[PDB]
Amino acid sequence: GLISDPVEVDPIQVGRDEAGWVQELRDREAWPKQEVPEQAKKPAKVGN
Amino acid sequence: AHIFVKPELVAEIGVKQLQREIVLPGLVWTNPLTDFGGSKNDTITVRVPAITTA
Repeated sequence: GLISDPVEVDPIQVGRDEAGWVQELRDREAWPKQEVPEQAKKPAKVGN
Repeated sequence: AHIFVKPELVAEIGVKQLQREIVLPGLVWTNPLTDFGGSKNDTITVRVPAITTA
């Protein structure tokens, strides 16, 4: 739109989050220890 | 926004499926009897000598 407008949402970010391979980890400072995030338990895809 | 067309790269960084190390086959008694062909029902019946009591 305009060069001074706030930057639009990156389509690469949208696709990367859709693929869901961004690493998610348990917070260090959390007692008791947090549960394993769902992303970290994703089985490997059977193809490409 | 800017949209680019890019390939989907594939690499082999050396990860694989971890598997057992073969140990057992080299331990057990292998092939004392070979001529299974030429024997009835593929059996090579082994004799065991007789003992006696006094």
